[PDB]
Amino acid sequence: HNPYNFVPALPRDGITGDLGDCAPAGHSYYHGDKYSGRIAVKLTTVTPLLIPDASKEEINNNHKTYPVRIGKDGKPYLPPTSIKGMLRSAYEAVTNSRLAVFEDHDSRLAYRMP
RNA sequence: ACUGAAACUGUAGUAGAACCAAUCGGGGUCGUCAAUA
Repeated sequence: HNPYNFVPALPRDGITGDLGDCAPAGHSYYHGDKYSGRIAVKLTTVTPLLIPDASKEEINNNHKTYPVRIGKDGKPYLPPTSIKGMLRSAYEAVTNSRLAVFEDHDSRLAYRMP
Protein backbone atom coordinates (compact mmCIF):
# COMPACT_ATOMS: atom_id res chain seq x y z
CA HIS A 1 0.00 0.00 0.00
CA ASN A 2 1.11 3.51 -0.70
CA PRO A 3 1.70 5.04 2.74
CA TYR A 4 -0.78 7.83 2.05
CA ASN A 5 -4.32 7.74 0.74
CA PHE A 6 -7.14 10.25 0.70
CA VAL A 7 -10.53 10.77 2.25
CA PRO A 8 -13.03 12.07 -0.33
CA ALA A 9 -14.03 15.68 0.25
CA LEU A 10 -17.56 15.57 -1.08
CA PRO A 11 -18.97 18.91 -2.28
CA ARG A 12 -21.27 20.51 0.24
CA ASP A 13 -23.78 22.53 -1.72
CA GLY A 14 -27.23 22.03 -0.24
CA ILE A 15 -25.88 20.62 3.02
CA THR A 16 -28.02 21.87 5.90
CA GLY A 17 -28.08 21.93 9.68
CA ASP A 18 -24.96 21.65 11.80
CA LEU A 19 -23.01 20.11 8.92
CA GLY A 20 -23.83 23.06 6.69
CA ASP A 21 -22.28 26.45 6.59
CA CYS A 22 -23.71 28.33 9.55
CA ALA A 23 -23.27 31.45 11.57
CA PRO A 24 -21.03 30.57 14.52
CA ALA A 25 -22.56 30.04 17.95
CA GLY A 26 -20.17 32.62 19.35
CA HIS A 27 -18.47 33.18 22.66
CA SER A 28 -20.73 35.68 24.45
CA TYR A 29 -22.66 33.23 26.63
CA TYR A 30 -23.29 29.54 27.13
CA HIS A 31 -26.31 28.80 24.95
CA GLY A 32 -29.13 26.95 26.68
CA ASP A 33 -29.13 24.17 24.08
CA LYS A 34 -25.39 23.91 23.30
CA TYR A 35 -22.81 22.06 25.37
CA SER A 36 -19.69 23.54 26.94
CA GLY A 37 -17.18 22.19 29.39
CA ARG A 38 -14.10 20.05 29.78
CA ILE A 39 -13.32 16.75 28.07
CA ALA A 40 -10.45 14.74 29.51
CA VAL A 41 -8.61 12.58 26.98
CA LYS A 42 -6.06 9.81 27.35
CA LEU A 43 -3.63 9.55 24.44
CA THR A 44 -1.48 6.44 24.28
CA THR A 45 1.11 5.71 21.63
CA VAL A 46 0.90 2.52 19.61
CA THR A 47 3.92 3.11 17.41
CA PRO A 48 6.73 5.48 18.44
CA LEU A 49 5.97 9.19 18.24
CA LEU A 50 8.43 11.67 16.78
CA ILE A 51 8.37 15.05 18.52
CA PRO A 52 11.40 16.71 16.90
CA ASP A 53 12.75 19.85 18.58
CA ALA A 54 13.84 21.96 15.62
CA SER A 55 15.21 24.56 18.05
CA LYS A 56 17.92 22.05 19.01
CA GLU A 57 18.50 20.48 15.59
CA GLU A 58 22.16 19.82 14.90
CA ILE A 59 23.65 19.67 11.42
CA ASN A 60 26.54 17.87 9.76
CA ASN A 61 27.13 17.92 6.00
CA ASN A 62 23.68 19.53 5.68
CA HIS A 63 22.05 16.51 7.42
CA LYS A 64 19.85 17.43 10.40
CA THR A 65 19.61 15.43 13.63
CA TYR A 66 16.63 16.16 15.90
CA PRO A 67 16.30 15.46 19.61
CA VAL A 68 12.90 14.84 21.15
CA ARG A 69 11.10 17.95 22.38
CA ILE A 70 10.96 17.91 26.17
CA GLY A 71 9.20 20.05 28.74
CA LYS A 72 10.40 21.75 31.89
CA ASP A 73 10.25 18.34 33.64
CA GLY A 74 12.23 16.54 30.94
CA LYS A 75 9.26 14.47 29.84
CA PRO A 76 8.34 14.73 26.15
CA TYR A 77 6.45 17.94 25.44
CA LEU A 78 3.78 16.88 23.00
CA PRO A 79 2.54 20.23 21.64
CA PRO A 80 -1.18 20.93 21.87
CA THR A 81 -0.92 22.46 18.39
CA SER A 82 0.25 19.09 17.10
CA ILE A 83 -2.68 17.39 18.82
CA LYS A 84 -5.05 20.09 17.55
CA GLY A 85 -3.90 19.69 13.96
CA MET A 86 -4.25 15.93 14.10
CA LEU A 87 -7.67 16.33 15.67
CA ARG A 88 -8.78 19.07 13.28
CA SER A 89 -7.77 17.17 10.17
CA ALA A 90 -9.55 14.10 11.54
CA TYR A 91 -12.53 16.28 12.44
CA GLU A 92 -12.64 17.93 9.01
CA ALA A 93 -12.61 14.47 7.46
CA VAL A 94 -15.43 12.82 9.41
CA THR A 95 -17.50 16.00 9.46
CA ASN A 96 -16.61 16.80 5.84
CA SER A 97 -15.90 20.45 6.43
CA ARG A 98 -14.06 22.96 4.29
CA LEU A 99 -10.37 22.16 4.03
CA ALA A 100 -8.71 24.61 6.36
CA VAL A 101 -5.30 24.80 4.68
CA PHE A 102 -5.42 24.86 0.89
CA GLU A 103 -2.40 26.68 -0.45
CA ASP A 104 -2.54 28.54 -3.75
CA HIS A 105 -2.59 25.56 -6.14
CA ASP A 106 -3.66 28.06 -8.80
CA SER A 107 -0.98 27.27 -11.38
CA ARG A 108 -1.39 24.38 -13.76
CA LEU A 109 0.79 21.49 -12.66
CA ALA A 110 3.25 19.94 -15.08
CA TYR A 111 4.00 16.44 -16.29
CA ARG A 112 6.20 14.83 -18.89
CA MET A 113 5.19 13.23 -22.15
CA PRO A 114 5.85 9.58 -22.85
C1' A B 1 -1.56 128.40 33.10
C1' C B 2 1.35 121.91 34.11
C1' U B 3 1.37 113.85 32.76
C1' G B 4 -3.33 111.92 38.48
C1' A B 5 -2.03 108.34 42.00
C1' A B 6 -2.75 103.09 43.17
C1' A B 7 -4.52 98.15 41.23
C1' C B 8 -1.10 90.36 39.48
C1' U B 9 -6.40 88.78 34.24
C1' G B 10 -6.53 86.16 38.37
C1' U B 11 -9.44 82.16 41.32
C1' A B 12 -11.49 76.62 41.34
C1' G B 13 -10.94 72.35 37.84
C1' U B 14 -6.47 64.76 37.47
C1' A B 15 -6.71 64.65 29.44
C1' G B 16 -9.72 61.32 31.62
C1' A B 17 -13.54 56.81 31.43
C1' A B 18 -14.33 52.24 28.64
C1' C B 19 -11.23 48.64 25.45
C1' C B 20 -7.60 40.96 26.17
C1' A B 21 -2.42 42.46 20.90
C1' A B 22 -5.60 39.12 19.59
C1' U B 23 -7.83 35.24 15.81
C1' C B 24 -6.38 30.58 12.22
C1' G B 25 -2.09 27.11 11.28
C1' G B 26 0.34 18.74 13.28
C1' G B 27 7.82 20.98 12.21
C1' G B 28 5.44 18.38 8.03
C1' U B 29 6.46 14.87 3.88
C1' C B 30 7.80 10.95 -2.47
C1' G B 31 8.58 10.66 -7.72
C1' U B 32 9.94 13.53 -10.16
C1' C B 33 13.61 15.61 -13.89
C1' A B 34 15.80 15.89 -18.76
C1' A B 35 14.57 14.43 -24.62
C1' U B 36 15.25 11.97 -28.10
C1' A B 37 16.87 7.41 -30.92
